[PDB]
Amino acid sequence: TTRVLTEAAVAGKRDELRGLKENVIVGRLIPAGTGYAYHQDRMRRRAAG
Amino acid sequence: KRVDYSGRSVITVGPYLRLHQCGLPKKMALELFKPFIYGKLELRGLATTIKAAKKMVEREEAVVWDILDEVIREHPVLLNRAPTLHRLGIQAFEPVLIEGKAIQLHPLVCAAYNADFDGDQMAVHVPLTLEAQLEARALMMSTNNILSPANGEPIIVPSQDVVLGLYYMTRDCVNAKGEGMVLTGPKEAERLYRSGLASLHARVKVRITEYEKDANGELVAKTSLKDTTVGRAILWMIVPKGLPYSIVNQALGKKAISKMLNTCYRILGLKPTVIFADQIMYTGFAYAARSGASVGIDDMVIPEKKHEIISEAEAEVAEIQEQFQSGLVTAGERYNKVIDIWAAANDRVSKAMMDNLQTETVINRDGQEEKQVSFNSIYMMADSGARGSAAQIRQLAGMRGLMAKPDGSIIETPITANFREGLNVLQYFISTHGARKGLADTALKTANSGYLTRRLVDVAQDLVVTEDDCGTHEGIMMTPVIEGGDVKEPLRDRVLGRVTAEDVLKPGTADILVPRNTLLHEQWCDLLEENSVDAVKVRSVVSCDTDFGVCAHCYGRDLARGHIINKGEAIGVIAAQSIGEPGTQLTMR
Amino acid sequence: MVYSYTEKKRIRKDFGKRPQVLDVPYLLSIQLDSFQKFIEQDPEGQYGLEAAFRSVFPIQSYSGNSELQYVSYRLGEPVFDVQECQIRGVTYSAPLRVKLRLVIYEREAPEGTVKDIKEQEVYMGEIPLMTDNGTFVINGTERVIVSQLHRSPGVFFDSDKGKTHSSGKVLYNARIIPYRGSWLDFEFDPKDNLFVRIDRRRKLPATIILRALNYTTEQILDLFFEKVIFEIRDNKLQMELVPERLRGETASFDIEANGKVYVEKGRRITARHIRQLEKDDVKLIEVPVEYIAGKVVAKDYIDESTGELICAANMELSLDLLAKLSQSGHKRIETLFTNDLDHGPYISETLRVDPTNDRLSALVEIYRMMRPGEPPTREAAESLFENLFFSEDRYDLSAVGRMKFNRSLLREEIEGSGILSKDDIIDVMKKLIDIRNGKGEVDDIDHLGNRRIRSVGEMAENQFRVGLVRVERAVKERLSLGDLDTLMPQDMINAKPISAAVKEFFGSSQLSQFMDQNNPLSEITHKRRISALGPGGLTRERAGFEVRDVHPTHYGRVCPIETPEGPNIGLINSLSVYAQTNEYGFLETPYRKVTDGVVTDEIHYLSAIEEGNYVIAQANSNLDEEGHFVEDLVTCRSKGESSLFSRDQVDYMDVSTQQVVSVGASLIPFLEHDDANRALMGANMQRQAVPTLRADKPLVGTGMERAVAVDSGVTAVAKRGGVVQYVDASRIVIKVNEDEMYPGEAGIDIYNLTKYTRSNQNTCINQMPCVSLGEPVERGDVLADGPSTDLGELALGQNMRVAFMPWNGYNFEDSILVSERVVQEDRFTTIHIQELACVSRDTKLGPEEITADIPNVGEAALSKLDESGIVYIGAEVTGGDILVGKVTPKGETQLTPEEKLLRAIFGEKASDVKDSSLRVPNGVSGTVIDVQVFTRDGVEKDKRALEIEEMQLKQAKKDLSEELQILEAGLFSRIRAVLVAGGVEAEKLDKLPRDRWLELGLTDEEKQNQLEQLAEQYDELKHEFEKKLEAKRRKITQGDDLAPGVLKIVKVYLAVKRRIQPGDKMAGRHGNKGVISKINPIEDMPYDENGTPVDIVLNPLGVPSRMNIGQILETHLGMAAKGIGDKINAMLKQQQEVAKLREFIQRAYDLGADVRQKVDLSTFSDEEVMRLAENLRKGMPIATPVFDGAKEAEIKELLKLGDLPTSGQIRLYDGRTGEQFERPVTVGYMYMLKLNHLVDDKMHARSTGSYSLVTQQPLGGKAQFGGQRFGEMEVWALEAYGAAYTLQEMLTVKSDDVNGRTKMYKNIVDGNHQMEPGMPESFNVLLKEIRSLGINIELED
Amino acid sequence: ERMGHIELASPTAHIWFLKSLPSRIGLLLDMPLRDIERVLYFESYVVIE
Repeated sequence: TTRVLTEAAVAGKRDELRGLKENVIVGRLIPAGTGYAYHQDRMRRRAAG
Repeated sequence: KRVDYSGRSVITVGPYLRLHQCGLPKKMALELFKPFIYGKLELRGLATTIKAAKKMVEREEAVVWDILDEVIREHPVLLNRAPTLHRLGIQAFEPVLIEGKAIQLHPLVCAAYNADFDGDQMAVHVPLTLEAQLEARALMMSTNNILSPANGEPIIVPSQDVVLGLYYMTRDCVNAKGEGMVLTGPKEAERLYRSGLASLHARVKVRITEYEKDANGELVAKTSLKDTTVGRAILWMIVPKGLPYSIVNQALGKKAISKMLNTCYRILGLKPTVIFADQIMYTGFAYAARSGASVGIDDMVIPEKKHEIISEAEAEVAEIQEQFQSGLVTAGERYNKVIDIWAAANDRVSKAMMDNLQTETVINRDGQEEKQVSFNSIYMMADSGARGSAAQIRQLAGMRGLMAKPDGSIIETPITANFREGLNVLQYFISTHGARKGLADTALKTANSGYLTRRLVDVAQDLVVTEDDCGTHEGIMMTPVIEGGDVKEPLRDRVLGRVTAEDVLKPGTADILVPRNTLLHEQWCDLLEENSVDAVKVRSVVSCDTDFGVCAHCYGRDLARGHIINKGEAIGVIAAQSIGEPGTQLTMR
Repeated sequence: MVYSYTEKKRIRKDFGKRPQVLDVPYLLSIQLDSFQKFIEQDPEGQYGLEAAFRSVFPIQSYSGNSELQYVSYRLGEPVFDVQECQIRGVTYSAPLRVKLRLVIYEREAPEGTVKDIKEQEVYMGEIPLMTDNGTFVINGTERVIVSQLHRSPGVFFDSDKGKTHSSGKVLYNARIIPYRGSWLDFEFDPKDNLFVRIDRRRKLPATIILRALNYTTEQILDLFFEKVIFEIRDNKLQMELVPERLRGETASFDIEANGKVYVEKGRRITARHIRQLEKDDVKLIEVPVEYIAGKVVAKDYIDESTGELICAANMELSLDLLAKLSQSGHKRIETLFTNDLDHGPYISETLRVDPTNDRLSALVEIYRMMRPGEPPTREAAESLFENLFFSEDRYDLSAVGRMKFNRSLLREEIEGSGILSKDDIIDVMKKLIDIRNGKGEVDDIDHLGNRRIRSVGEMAENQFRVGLVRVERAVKERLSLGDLDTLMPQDMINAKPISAAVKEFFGSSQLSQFMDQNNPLSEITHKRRISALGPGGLTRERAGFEVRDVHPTHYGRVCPIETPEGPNIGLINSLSVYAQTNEYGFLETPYRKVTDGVVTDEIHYLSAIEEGNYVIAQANSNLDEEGHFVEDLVTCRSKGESSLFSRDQVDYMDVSTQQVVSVGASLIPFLEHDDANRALMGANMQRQAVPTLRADKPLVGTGMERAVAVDSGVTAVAKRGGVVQYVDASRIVIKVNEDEMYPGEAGIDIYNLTKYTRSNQNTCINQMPCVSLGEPVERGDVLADGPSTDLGELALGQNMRVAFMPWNGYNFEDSILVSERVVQEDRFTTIHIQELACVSRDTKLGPEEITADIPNVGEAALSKLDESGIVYIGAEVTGGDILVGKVTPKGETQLTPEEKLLRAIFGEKASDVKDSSLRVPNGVSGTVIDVQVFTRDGVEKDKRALEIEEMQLKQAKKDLSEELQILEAGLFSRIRAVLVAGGVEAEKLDKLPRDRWLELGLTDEEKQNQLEQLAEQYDELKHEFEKKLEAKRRKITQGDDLAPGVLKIVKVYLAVKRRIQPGDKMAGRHGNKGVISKINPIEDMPYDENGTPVDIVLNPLGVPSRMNIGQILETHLGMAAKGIGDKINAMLKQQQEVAKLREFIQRAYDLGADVRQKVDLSTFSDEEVMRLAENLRKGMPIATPVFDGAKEAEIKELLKLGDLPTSGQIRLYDGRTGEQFERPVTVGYMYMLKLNHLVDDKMHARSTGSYSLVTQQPLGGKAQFGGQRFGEMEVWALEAYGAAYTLQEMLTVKSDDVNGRTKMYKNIVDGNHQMEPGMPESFNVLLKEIRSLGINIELED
Repeated sequence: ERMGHIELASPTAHIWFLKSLPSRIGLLLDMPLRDIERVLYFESYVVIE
């Protein structure tokens, strides 16, 4: 963890919460199974705003 | 993070309580669904205040039990094994109240949950939202999860008492009471329960009304008078209409019942095969309990020529030690051919064993010499496969064999005994090395398997289905594995759950067998096998050009369904877990 | 002939074919021997505490002319007793005192002592004294420290090669491990270079350490290497070649042998040529110059004229070098051999590697290692190097280490110094280079001749030495400062450090652990366990695969069966039955000396090294009457290769077949008929057995259970008794006969039993007496019966009627059916003891007292409370009922008219106190046994504390009154017997003592003086009684000492009876375990032809796959025994005559082959046989040896006598439909055991409880109504299902989402069933802790 | 939810950087690890300009 954190802070990267573990840790619907449609709708509405 | 509605229940056998059910002890109840009890009490006008509801719940009145029963009656519940490896370690069931304190688990799902009815703790979970109940009902029920997500073979593999009893009642000594009787098929049980004939009766003629779906989408009746035994006759009333009578007319081993369930699933469907398995297992419990199937010291038989074989082996050992003393033979050759002679003696002992335990028994008859399969218990279950194997039985009647391995070597003199005639001190002292090595291997390799599976899940989690077709002709080449002495696996299932490309061609020039995008559901395999094709072009996961996940047009199904995989299903989670699940590998080379 | 009165009531028949020769030893000798010898006053200081003083005791000031000496030590008598400590809670111990001596000497006088201060001793700590059973009562509880298996000190030459080399080359290193200090290592490199390593740190060159030991290069070359003369004079270049010394090299050219050429040029060397060269005398022979270039000079040579450094040591000779060196220096130059075939330098290659040559330069390199900075100054390096290894008071490994040192180098002497020497290390490298070149075999880590065992005595000694060496420094510094004083030696001698160190060692250490009380067999084996983890050996259960193996040398030393199957497998072990400890650290096993065929009865204990030399016969060998052998070839072992041997080749034989087995697994009958794994699990779950209310003796046993019962010290035995007078359920008095009575005593012994006493596993230990009234008692016989003991026999379980039958799927794999009869018969019912305690904790607001004035509570809750607050003895309780009423004072307030009015109206509370009473935890129901309260001195409230004081006081006076009463009776009888024939009849004395008729003996006042003496003795006895009773009384109510914060402690003991129900973990004895799944009613069960139903339905499908023939054998033998018992019961209930019953009993006791010679009608009386039969009316007791048991023909022969079928198959009917079962069933009687793995502890649910402050999660593992923990494999499987909304519920509804749990609860109670995720609080926790460091992190929009 | 802060006027380095496998300060100043770790403890006295 520590080296990854240092590298991210050095580079200044953003996650966008695309991995399943991201939705797990934040605690939202993962883009798989039943929540796939909701994730797709969220991605679609993100295009317009 | 800790779980709220959960914890530490014990496992018991559910002979009753069919698959879509489970037994939740009542003392565990009334707590998990206490908010539901409060809601029902307020809705029914039984508690104007929450404190009244709390006091009456704490006092445990009969009306409280009635409300519990009314609310739990439509509320499925989910169960989990604490050490879990694959998807079937977690399944959902319908709770049933039983006055005890250990949850009743069905015998069949025991294989998936990998339990053993020893000291174990189950994790119980309640989904509360309507959607979560629905998600449990639609995907995590056992009735739907008949097949493996790993290979395709059915996880539900009935065994033990059920297979032993079924194999027993589909038998005949030579001819039981009332051999020549003829009846229609329902009367077989009518006369079996009361008097007149035994289930071991053979040469019985019955009129069987078979039903076959020859035409498209409908079955036609067919009647026949084939000769059949009693157990098959009474088992025919339990088999549904679709299946023929040939499958139920056999010694009916574990593979027989396995392929029977496979036929019922593929031909009839989900619910027919589920109810078929349910009723089969009920028959298994009933007939095993009716059969008896006792065991004893004399049930096993020690072959007599074992002493003669041992004497000849000892004479050979005396000869070889004399030869070594003569100086003609070196030491390594001496050990090696001592091992060879002892292995030959072991093989001969095992052969005399199986001969004394095989279909070698005389029954009274006009010819007075009728050698039919004996009814010894150990050989019975070995043929059936209920529990144990002929390899294990070899250690019970004949000799153990060598069983000599301190670290890597093999000791000269093997162990010559069985658990009936006793065993010596030094030999038992030696024999523990393999046992302790296996124990150490298991205890030190479960952790390695767990870490391997963790690594696999972490590395293959981002995979998901998000696109339909890749529109690419690139694919992997699939051919039968032709190496070693013979073929290890023919081109039968490597393309079963796969989709062919446009590169499939007939052996004849300017001839085609199937168009580009076609799924080999169940019959194209036979067509391509008839053409003796060796090379098949099938798009793989890497072959598909999508730049994101894997499209469904290159993966097939490989699931307990009958249709192509749908969008949103996470193959990567489906993958990376089946591979390391069989953590029964070997360590220390 | 065997009398055996205490078990003459019931004699257990045996089929031991072999004759026993040696009795089982005390079986607890190891755990007691070290402790008893540690506190043993020895005339010579070798081990124990005397050796602990004499090591570093003499204190000498820094030229202060002052010394400290001691005479001897004595151990103070313990303040309390075992049961007193167990009642109170103090650690049982004994104070230490030793006489000191300060001697001060004046200056200007050589050792001129002027004064001594040896007049008073000082106390330094208390040594925790042992009990009779090798236990300790530290902190009130019974405490045991396990003996450790570790690596014996010495030098061990291992390979450490193979795949770990990663170069395809074998390695040969050497390590020396002293008992204390630093470890010295000698590794080997693939470049054929040696390296020196200390403390597993960075490597060093091989020879620099040798240079550090004042060694020059020429000495090194001369000692390690052999120097040939190499005499080349007048350019002859003639070599002295010894074919016997060096050979095996092909000659190149120009080779002769004393004139005529023997080996031709370019010809391969042959043995004939070597023999011819050795036969004739060979002088110096000329050789080509080519042999000089590759050859290296041995010593440094200098020219005769000048002394340049030409031809330096360890330098190859050159062609241009040769001419000028021969011209100037000399003609003969010492050189080497360098035979790569059978030798290898491995040092000359390393000599040039060394950057330092001088001793001073080499001295600082090691210092540069262990100190990176602070370079030395020619004083620190030398002294530190002297201190590291060659110092006396810092290395002091052992004498056993020196033993192994000399044994590994083939030395005859056994006595030496703990320090090392140069010859030792040079011989070490010599042996290393010989082994690498090839001279012997490597050592074995797993061999037992290399590992030893440390008991608790030596650990106590080492801990005491460490604690004393610290106080020695303080004593020294205080003696050096202000030495001009005559004060008593308490200057710096503090008992606090030693006491704290010893308490920490005993209390909290990895070896010491709580002792299992659950079974007497687990009791005896837990003190026999041997571990490798701890201070030494292996630091963890990881890092090893072959260390935990069973070596072939574990034959009679450790049992290869008893070991846990968990991650700690292969490291936790247990000694054998006859295995003892060697003199130093090792294990010894007895064999029998076989001389010229015959077998002598003498006993000899041999070790792992001693057993590997001679020939030992196998126990399963027949013997002749004179001790000869029947067959010529006997299977025997010599060096780990068992094979046949003649009767003239064997030297030893085993004692019994029990030698390999422990005590844990010796009790399983027919052990040879079960697999290994099942033997392991049977032994392991046996310890988890639990005694029940009515202990039931085992029908089929092995006989060692009797010895285990009589050696665990759990029951009550009689010591020097002759006959019993009074018997009570809790107290037994024995009247010793005058034969075993010595003068000066009353002649009685009292034994107070153990009634419902809490055990470590919260079980119950209850002792049940054996004799009834007026029974003649011998010595060494049992009187009470402790847990799972019957008539002095380990009886752990009940014998249940069991059948091998599938029953409608109630026995699918491992599920077991139980009878309603068994639960109705209250079999297996278990009783447990739970405990509660409470304190006061005086605060600044005021002390807290117990007076039962709880506000805001109903009278019904207080309706059972007594005035002081505790509950009456014998009550029952369920739920959260109040037990002890405690309140907390509150701070005073101002006038405050509100509660001023409230007090004026209500009063007596004034909100002064808060309800802080002790209540029962929820989900707990039971009944109380007894209460207990302790109050510190200075507080004498004692509202209801006096009842226990007076109860124990009356108990004390009662049980002390008997001896004084009987002494008074004896003296009064003497008085009556001395006045006879003196004109006074016994009527006067009987009516009244009358002061012994006014003591009017007369008879010239001599008899008068005699009666005066008797009256004086009576008065002295009265005085002794009064002083004894007052001493006991002051001991009783003296008061206790508690923590400063606490005021008083109240402890309450509760009892719960626990029955059988499905879900319980029942287990057998042959590796078969089962969960109960149904309590079937009696009617439904299978019933025999006589209507007797079966008790337990067992699944017969587990027979072939687990190899458990022992189970069926025990069931058939149970049929034999139960049939015999039923026949005897019918024989007795008919009220038949004695003679035929006796004849039948004799015919039963002598059935079978030749085992034992016992016959009734010659010893047993006409009344003994009645009770003997009445005892064995419910079954025939049988005992079978471990690997010398019965035969199948024997069992079948037994079955016919009780009218049983030989096959064991019996027809059964259905208790539900009554149809006769085909396939006749083998039913039987098995010895089942109940385990603490009970469902009444496992159940746990939660709907809404308490969460943590940290990350806001619930507590967890049933700690105050907790919950279970969800797994990551589980979320993986859920994703395999893809129920994303289910995971959202999983992460929000029931998670740390504080704003979601309330809303979901409302949605449920309103029936909404709607969820909004929000955000877990643990994510905010993660964000806050990340922002705690120099890293920004935030979430965009 | 509320944080606290310490002034710490004396400059302090962060041990996460420059102490992992890559040295952020080492690769920024092109200096070896040994030199920087030595100078951080007031016993090297590096020249600035």
